[PDB]
Amino acid sequence: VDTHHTITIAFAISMDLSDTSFKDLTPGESLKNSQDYFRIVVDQVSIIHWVDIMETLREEFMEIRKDLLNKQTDKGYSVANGRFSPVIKSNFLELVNFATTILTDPFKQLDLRHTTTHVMIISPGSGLFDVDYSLLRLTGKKLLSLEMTMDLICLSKAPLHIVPLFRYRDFENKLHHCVPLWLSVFFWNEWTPRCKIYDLQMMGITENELIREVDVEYLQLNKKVKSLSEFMNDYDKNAFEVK
Amino acid sequence: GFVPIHTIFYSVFHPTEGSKIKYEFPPNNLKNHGINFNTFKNYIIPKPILCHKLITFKYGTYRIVCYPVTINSPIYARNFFSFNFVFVFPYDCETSPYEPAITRLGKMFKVLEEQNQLLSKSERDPVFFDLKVFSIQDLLMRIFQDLNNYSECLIPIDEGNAVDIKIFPLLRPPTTCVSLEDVPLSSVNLKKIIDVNWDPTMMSIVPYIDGLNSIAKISKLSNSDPGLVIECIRHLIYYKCVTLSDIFQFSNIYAPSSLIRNFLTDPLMASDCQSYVTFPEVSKISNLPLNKFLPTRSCLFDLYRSLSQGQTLKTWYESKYMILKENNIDIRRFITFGLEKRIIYRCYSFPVMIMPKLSDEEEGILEESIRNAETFDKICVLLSKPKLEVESYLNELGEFKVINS
Amino acid sequence: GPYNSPTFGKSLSLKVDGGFNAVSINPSGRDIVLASRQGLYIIDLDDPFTPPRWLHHITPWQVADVQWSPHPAKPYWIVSTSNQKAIIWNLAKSSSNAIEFVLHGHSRAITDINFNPQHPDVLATCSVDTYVHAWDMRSPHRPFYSTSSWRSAASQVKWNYKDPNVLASSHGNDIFVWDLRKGSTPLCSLKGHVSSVNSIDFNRFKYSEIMSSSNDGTVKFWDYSKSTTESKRTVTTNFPIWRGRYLPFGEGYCIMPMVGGNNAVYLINLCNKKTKLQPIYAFKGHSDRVIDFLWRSRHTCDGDYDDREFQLVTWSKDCDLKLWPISDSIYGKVNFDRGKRLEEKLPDYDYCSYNKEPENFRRLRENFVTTSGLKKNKTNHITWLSGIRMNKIQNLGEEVSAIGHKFPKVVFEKISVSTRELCLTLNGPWSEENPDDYIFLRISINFPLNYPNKGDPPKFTIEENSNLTMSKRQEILSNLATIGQKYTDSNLYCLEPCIRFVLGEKVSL
Amino acid sequence: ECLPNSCLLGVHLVISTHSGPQIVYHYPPSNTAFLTNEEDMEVSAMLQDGKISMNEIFFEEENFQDINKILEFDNDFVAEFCSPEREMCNTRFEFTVDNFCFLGLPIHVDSQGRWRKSEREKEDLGKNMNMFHVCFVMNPHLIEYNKRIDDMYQFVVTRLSLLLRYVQSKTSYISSECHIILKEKERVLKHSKTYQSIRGAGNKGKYLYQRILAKSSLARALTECVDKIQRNEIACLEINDDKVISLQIPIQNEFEKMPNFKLQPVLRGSYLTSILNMKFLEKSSNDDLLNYALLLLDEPNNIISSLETFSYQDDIGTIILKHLVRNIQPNIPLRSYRYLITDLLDTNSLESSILRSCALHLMYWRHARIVIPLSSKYTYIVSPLAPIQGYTIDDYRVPLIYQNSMLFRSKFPSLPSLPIFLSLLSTDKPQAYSNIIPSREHKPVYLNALAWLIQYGYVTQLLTFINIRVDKHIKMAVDEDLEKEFEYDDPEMQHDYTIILEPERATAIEKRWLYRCIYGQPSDIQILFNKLLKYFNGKVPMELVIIKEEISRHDLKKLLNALDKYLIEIHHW
Repeated sequence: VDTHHTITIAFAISMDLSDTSFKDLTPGESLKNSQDYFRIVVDQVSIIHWVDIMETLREEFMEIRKDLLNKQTDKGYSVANGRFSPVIKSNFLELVNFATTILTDPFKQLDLRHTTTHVMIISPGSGLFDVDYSLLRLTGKKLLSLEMTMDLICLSKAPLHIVPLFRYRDFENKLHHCVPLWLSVFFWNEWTPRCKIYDLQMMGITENELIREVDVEYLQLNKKVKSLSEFMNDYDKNAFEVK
Repeated sequence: GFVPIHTIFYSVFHPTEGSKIKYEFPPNNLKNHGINFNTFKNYIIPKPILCHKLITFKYGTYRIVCYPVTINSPIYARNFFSFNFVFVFPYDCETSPYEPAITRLGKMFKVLEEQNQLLSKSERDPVFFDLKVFSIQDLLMRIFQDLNNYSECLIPIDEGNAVDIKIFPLLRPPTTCVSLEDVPLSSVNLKKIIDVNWDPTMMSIVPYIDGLNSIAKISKLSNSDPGLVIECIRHLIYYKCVTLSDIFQFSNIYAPSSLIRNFLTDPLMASDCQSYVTFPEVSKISNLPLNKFLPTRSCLFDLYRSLSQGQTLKTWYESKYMILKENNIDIRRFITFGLEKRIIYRCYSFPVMIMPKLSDEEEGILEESIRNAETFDKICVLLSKPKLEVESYLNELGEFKVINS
Repeated sequence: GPYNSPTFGKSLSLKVDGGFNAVSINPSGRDIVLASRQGLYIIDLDDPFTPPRWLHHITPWQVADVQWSPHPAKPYWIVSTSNQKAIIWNLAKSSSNAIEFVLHGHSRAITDINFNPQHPDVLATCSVDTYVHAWDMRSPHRPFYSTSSWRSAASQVKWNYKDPNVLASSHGNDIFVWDLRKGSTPLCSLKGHVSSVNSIDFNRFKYSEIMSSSNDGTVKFWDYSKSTTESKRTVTTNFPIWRGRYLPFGEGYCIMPMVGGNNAVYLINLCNKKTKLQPIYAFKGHSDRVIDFLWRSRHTCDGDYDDREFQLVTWSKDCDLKLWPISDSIYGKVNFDRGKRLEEKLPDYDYCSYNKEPENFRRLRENFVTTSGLKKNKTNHITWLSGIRMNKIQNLGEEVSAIGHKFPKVVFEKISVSTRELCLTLNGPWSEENPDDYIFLRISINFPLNYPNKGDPPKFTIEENSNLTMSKRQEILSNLATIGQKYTDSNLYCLEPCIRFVLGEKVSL
Repeated sequence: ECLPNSCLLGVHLVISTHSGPQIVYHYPPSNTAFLTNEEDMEVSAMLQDGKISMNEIFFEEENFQDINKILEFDNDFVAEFCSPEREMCNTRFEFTVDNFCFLGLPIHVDSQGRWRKSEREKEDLGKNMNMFHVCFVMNPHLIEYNKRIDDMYQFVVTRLSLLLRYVQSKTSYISSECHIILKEKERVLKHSKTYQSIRGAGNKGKYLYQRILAKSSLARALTECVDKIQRNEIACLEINDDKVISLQIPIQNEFEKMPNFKLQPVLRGSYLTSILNMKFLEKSSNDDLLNYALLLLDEPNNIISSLETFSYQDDIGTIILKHLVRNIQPNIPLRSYRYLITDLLDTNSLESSILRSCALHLMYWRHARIVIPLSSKYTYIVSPLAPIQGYTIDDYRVPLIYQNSMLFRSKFPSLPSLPIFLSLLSTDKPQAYSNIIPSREHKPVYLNALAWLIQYGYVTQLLTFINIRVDKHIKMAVDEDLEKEFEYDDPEMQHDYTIILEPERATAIEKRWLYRCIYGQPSDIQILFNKLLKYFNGKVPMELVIIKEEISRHDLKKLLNALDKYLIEIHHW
């Protein structure tokens, strides 16, 4: 199209300091102990140097595990400790409200050759996020007052639920699902599996510990049945009722 | 299983000496095995109608897979640069899992060649260029050896590019004939497989899977639409974890199958059958009268073969009730073990045509179910009523007969 | 003990079909484990004619490496790779439930596994995801040491024989030397190669000597205490080297190629100097490429002298597991001598056979179904016996394979070459009432110690049948005894004419 | 997937003259979107007569593409890359581009002008052509590539291409057919002003293909092959006006293990019987086929009409086969049908071999499934795979039960309808079929009805498998006999039951058990047990035992009733 855009690519990483496994995380609850890093790969640079931009980007992705997973120790060495947070528990609202900082002041220094301030978030999830309630309220109230369009593009397949989906907890600890009206979700690309079961895709659980432990429940008496004919008639009579 | 690669070679279009094998691992493998790069050279470096496509053909006993790439720019001589990373397999295998890896490798190297000319400048020959305006061999060796040994590779080729390949098996898509009257089992423990990335519906379906809950019951219990439950069950079938089964009643027509001899020829089937079908204690259900210490394997085999095509479970249980009381046998577990091992099956009941005032929607879905010859199970599920009420409603609607198939 | 083994010092070639990409040896010297995508095969070396024990684990991806546990108190532990996880098997359990616990580290395929030679309960696994992890078998939940190169997939991890907390890793063309006390910052990164590093090894007696092979035919020897860069020695061959390991005896090293060469292992004496490869002995054979080589040891129990004899076990792509004896000339050309005094007594291992299947409200005792008829006729036994080549007809196993192949209608009930017991069934025209009809028999055969060497024939015992009379039984036994007595005078093998005669096809004299 | 689906899209006839490769005829001119997801005297005469069979959805306006384009490829490029070199000819040409398998067996001339080793433009093209190729375009799914491509090459492409090579070698046919196709294309595009007046590209292509098929003979063969392999039918192709080739892809509609139709779909009405036709074809590469009876899958006149297309002229095969079809019944063994061979031609006799070949031919080409010789004394149940639900055989608007009931009333209007008939056989316990027949005046017609049911897969046969059991008394008795050569209580509810799985494959003590089981019965029971002990393994049906060993059914009843407490009955199909 022969455009003259001005790109600014920036990573945004959340590290989970706690040692608890990801399977033991309640849905709708944000990570308690977490650290937020930001790494700006390229500043305001026009797309005509795009090859160089992409070169930089590739290097900055291949040297992002060493910069974070290794930590400096005062004893005299490094420690390979630390784990990236998953997308569901990631700091998506913190990314959004970190992006809404270059446009906060209306009387900023003027870009005399560019006009719009479009923002794209590239996520490896499927539009499912766990957020805090107050942060969501503040994020919505801020985004309803500044000139930004946020196009979240997901690199995974479109899920069965509606996107974008935010799961949160109220003050009485009840799960609530909301779809924000300030985010536009795009997906980057018989039968296609739209649900993610990671442990069964990569065979991460072996044969002997994958066996079933809870079988069919034993039959029970109702304390009002006298004969086996009565029990059979009662089971056929209540075979289709839902409690 | 995954087929090992036989020969991997990198082919390039030289503007003077033509298409040729620039590099090849193992060395002198094609000439030793009889493969000649003068018969299929027009498919490896094709005219730009077959380019950017996954050309897979057969040469003798070797299946050859390739993704030829042609780049059009005035920088290269003759306005084109053509290459191909060609993999050779034995014919008698399945080259399905390696095809996306070859396609993605070709696409990645095309992107790199368009970006910074990583493959054109590696030849160290200015004849490839207009002239008016990293080792490939080691990479091929690493790809060949790592894909033969580990089925994975993380081979670095530059400061920011790496050949990153994992080979996944191909799985059959699941059935589409899953309905509301089919109960799901679970051959795997679904509690320990749940992680943070699951679908929200598939989290809720998991607690209500115990071999006795119907899909409509799961949908109403977990507050879910039946369609998404159907899709989630299909996804679980896709990974070979969940297998469907029938709703257990006391009016069913269970019958022996052709695999009842597996209860004798399998050394580990009857021993688990003794422990499975027994109540943990002396249950009270084994003490109710008909009207008012583990079981022997011969007893269980005699009880399996006592079923017949027309003897409902009520009649069989009231015809054999001293045996199921002295031996302390749970009849539902007794039936479910036979259905799980495919030694007995269910003869479905079909109401083919020849009370409280139900509403208009119920009578509409009743007529729609009767017109489609649906079973008693689906009508009972949809109307949320047992078999007797459905039979009375149908007899009020018209004369009909029951087929036990 | 080890000294009554009939397969030590004699060249024997197995045939294990199934595509096995990993082999390991019991330090006791009796069992060999082979890893495939379907699980593990365990093979007794002393009695190769027994079918291998199969432990089931189906994975789509190819297994990388398998390692026996060198802890002498736990000789039933085998560590095998299953893509991203490691399985510690237990041979004392059942064949279908042999998995004890699984190391669930890493995120991608495990590449190599090594045991610490000083602390035999400490493990190191290097994986494709750049991670080298150290595990403890006492608490196998998490790794107690994690390190990475952050650039390239690992290829091997090895421990230092002298320093218990020094381990080397190979990543691409660069080898790092990690120390457990420091962690994540190497002691030294040896950078002198051009192509990728395939194997890494440590000198058994030297403290800081490291050998690496490479794809460009460069075997480089470092003494990293002097200088990290360069190399103490460089040897150039005409082929890429896949596995290069130090000799356990004397001063020398054995290398083998992935492609090229003659698909043979070359043994080179060791008694900045770029030179060419000058092997002493090459293990010629193995028409396809060699997957791995292992060393089988044999020494006295309580002796204080170094009188151990060494054998080589090569597993190759042609589905052949060959045993190479080592002659005394190799013991002389390499600087190996029987030490008069040993500083430390060699470890002693239990010489058990982990091949036979272990024996494993209240149920009532009954016989639900007869074992006969439920049996599977052993047609895999004949195929296994066809693939064993000790040193026309050579031994009892080849004879059993030949009689199995020549007569597909003779069902074998029990085959035991080691105990010389052969129970086989056939249908024969041996009815006094109707000669045309066939009678089912269950003939059992006992062979002596020296079966074809002397005039002693087999002792045939036929189970009683109501269809078989005493006169017919006496006639059959007398004729079989006559055939065995006459046919062992020429020291030939009398099991083809005996079974042919009992089948009634012809008569031999 | 047991559901039949020959994933075919089209055929090309690519010849290689010395002037370059070219495409002579490709039948479906539709685009990728539809496929993946004296002027008219002879033409109208052949169309009304039925010699021009050609589909019409391929020539609709929304489903038409130009003749010069095949699946976004030009004819010149397709003719180029479907024409291999000499080293890649005379063998398989499995070529895949992107979800498109170009499959065929190219036939190339040797070093000499020989095609095989033991108007003047027509002879010029015959002497100038060096290769011809019949290329089928397939789109199988990625999980079923190695099955669909292999069966298509094994059953359709190989035989067709070999017959084409033979007919080209003897009397040049592909040369002549290609020449007349090209001449008719030239006469239609540049002449025959009726073509110009036709409005619409699709109708123009339909007229061109109609004229080509009216003039050519190979074009009709390729069109019929594409149209009938797609329909999963037997394609009979006329070649050289003297030979016929019958091509089919086999349909798996026979099952024994009751496949899980909830997960892996099965053709509705599949014959779920332990007696399978395929076990005789595989043994054609014990049990004799003459013992069984053939059940026709259609009316005999329709079978004769279909058998009139298997031979251009009436040879001896279609005389014997036609006379056998006209005089067959599914209630008599085939051994009794030797006389039909005996009168029509002048143990191990050639009549039995001819009858075996005819039965194999009938049961291979979807005409007559072989079954047990149906009688009124057998037990018949409703198969679980009964064609009840579904609007067609492979649906997965009236269900199959009511359609087949309409056919049943039309064919049998003097007896109760199909729902009543099936409910009388399924609701009660499975007993003999004769308990439904009210009178001997209705015995034959109901037998026909029974055959109809087994023709449609509604009703299968419940066979009996006898297993042998030994209690503790026989064990103590043989222990006492072995002595001739707790203890305080006697619980009568416990028996140490042992099932002899293989009576023939038994040891000495187990044979002692089985022989002590009969110690006390008369001579007839002893002879019947000693002749039928080896068949009590739970896998041999007793009906086949009765047929093979020539024993009475009442004798089997006596043997089963006498040994009541040691014989296990297993009743399944």
